[PDB]
Amino acid sequence: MYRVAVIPGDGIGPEVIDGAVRVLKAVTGRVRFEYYEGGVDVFQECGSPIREEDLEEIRRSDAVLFGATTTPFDLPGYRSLILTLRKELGLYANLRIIPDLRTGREIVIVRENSEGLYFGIGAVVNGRAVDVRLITREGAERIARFAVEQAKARGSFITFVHKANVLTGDKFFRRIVREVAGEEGVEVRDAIIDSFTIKLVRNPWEHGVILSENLFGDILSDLATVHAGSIGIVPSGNYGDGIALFEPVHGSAPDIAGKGIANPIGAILSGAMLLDYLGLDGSLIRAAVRGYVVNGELTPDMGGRARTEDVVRGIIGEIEDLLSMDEVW
Amino acid sequence: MYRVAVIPGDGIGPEVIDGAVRVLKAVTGRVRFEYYEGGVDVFQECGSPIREEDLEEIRRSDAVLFGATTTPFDLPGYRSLILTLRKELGLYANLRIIPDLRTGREIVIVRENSEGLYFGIGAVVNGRAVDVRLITREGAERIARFAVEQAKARGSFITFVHKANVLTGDKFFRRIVREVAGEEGVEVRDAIIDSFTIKLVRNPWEHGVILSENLFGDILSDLATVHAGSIGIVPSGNYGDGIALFEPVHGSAPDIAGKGIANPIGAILSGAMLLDYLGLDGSLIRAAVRGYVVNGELTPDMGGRARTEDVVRGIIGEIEDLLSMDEVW
Ligand SMILES: CC(C)[C@H](C(=O)O)[C@@H](O)C(=O)O
Ligand SMILES: CC(C)[C@H](C(=O)O)[C@@H](O)C(=O)O
Ligand SMILES: [Mn+2]
Ligand SMILES: [Mn+2]
Repeated sequence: MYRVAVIPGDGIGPEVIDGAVRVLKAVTGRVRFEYYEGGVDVFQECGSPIREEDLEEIRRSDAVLFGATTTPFDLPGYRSLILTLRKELGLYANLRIIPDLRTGREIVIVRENSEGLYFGIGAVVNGRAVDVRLITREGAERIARFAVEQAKARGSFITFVHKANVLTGDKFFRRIVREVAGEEGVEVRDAIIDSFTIKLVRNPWEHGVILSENLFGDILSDLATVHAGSIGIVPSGNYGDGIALFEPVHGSAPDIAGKGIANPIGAILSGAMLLDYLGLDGSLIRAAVRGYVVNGELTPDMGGRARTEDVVRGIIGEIEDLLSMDEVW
Repeated sequence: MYRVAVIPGDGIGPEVIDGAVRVLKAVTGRVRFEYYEGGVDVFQECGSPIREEDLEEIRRSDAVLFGATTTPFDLPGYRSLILTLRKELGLYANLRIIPDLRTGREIVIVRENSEGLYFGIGAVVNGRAVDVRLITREGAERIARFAVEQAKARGSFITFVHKANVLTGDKFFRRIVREVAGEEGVEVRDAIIDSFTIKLVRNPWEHGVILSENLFGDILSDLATVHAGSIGIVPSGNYGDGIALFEPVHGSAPDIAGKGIANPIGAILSGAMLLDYLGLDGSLIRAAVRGYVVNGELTPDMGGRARTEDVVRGIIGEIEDLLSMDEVW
């Protein structure tokens, strides 16, 4: 059996993760689920958003499934759970795939996930505050290589988005992405971060494998969800050299917490990416979702009257009708 | 007479500036125009994109009117003309106003223009490159004050866009904007930079006076031009304590250089903001533009068959019919 750590978190996190796990429990029985708490409640007990001993289990699990976590702005001392996990598990590649769920079309973003303006060097002294945007050869190379493999796997190219006209680190980053992509025969198109926002809303689907620094990727990936109906359909994988974590891009949405209306598709499809990463069958979850979308009613954030549970039951439905036959058929 | 330095630059810069100056020459004769060269040609002669002696004139002029400038990525040693001028003239406030030119509606952005990731501290050493995002008390305060005056003047509020969940400097910046806006009774709404891209495309007009760090402002302001028809209608002012510079947000577009199709409205309306700054009548240029838009044919970038000259002649037209009467009437 494969060993998967599950971190529902809070707000709507438990809701959409209930959905994604049930869907996973319906395409395979080769996965054992271990649940851990995390977020403010755990901070207030222990001074950390995750317990040291739990973190020790989690780093030895085969993969991680993560919901969402509320990070209150006005709580001093508190590190975001997800940033902690990203750093603790060496997760340097954030892959966000924004689907138009009528057509087959995708926006594919590779967000560097370990450095940039997230590297953690910051300070205030005497009315002068700084944050240090760090790009390292090793950081550049390995996210470049990750990106070329997503290009190749798709017979595509890389759009490297940057501000190398202003940022020394983006000049450096650019050399290295061109070097690795050349060494491997992949085309790299330049894009500048400000004008690329325009290209990204007007012309969504012509950009290949988009690659950028950590914070730029953060920004572009939220923006790209204008093209799916809602940020709530969009999944991600955070990959490192020995483990990966999967979470929906959406947040913990405590407004609609417990109202039973949250969109589980982001979590579900993030479950798909987790099966892929384990060498199991994510395609089934994807196909099950495309099929349910055709006629199925959606959640309010997408515009329908449907409850979370109707979407979940409906997709399991389509899955059951796929496992009813062999891989062939 | 008022003394205005003019820097057409290159590509379509001369074209759209010809238009904006003629329009200015048609609403007032109280302004003398002095022309200076700038950009790569001047770099190659002198090693600078602007001559020292010309810069000395320009810093003593009453205001600056600037077109656009090509900054080739593959030319070593070259500082962008506009970044140079921004820094040399102490221009710390970048105000970009994106109009929907049917309705009266505007997106109003105050981009901090002297620090942030533009402050200029960057280096590469041993496969480690950095850029330092600097926020200073003095930088925060004065862009905060500039922003409250745009709020008050409109009976509005500030939306402060940031990533203070990750960036120490944005935490600092936030304190200071809240302090000055409170001290002056202006509401400040928080917005986070990634989710604000979504709000900015779906819900453009409900954000008041948007304020952010330098690079965030760069990014948001290009994005906000999806709501005007084209980046080519959008003007800006770069303001400092003793001088200001006005330029269209668009770039030098060397593709359509000399084809006679470039949209002059961004430059023209930037001329409007320059008359305002001199205590002359920008409103006339604005009204002249709203009137010409109703039925007038536009340039290809907006979708019409019209040439640059037809737009320019047309707006002068509407201006002439405004100066035909007194201020009253
Ligand atoms: C919550 C925040 C720290 C996180 C990030 O900034 O990466 C989130 O916005 C996301 O995009 O995953
Ligand atoms: C050309 C570039 C240096 C400039 C900037 O980044 O500020 C431009 O993109 C703009 O927005 O004015
Ligand atoms: Mn984000
Ligand atoms: Mn820009």
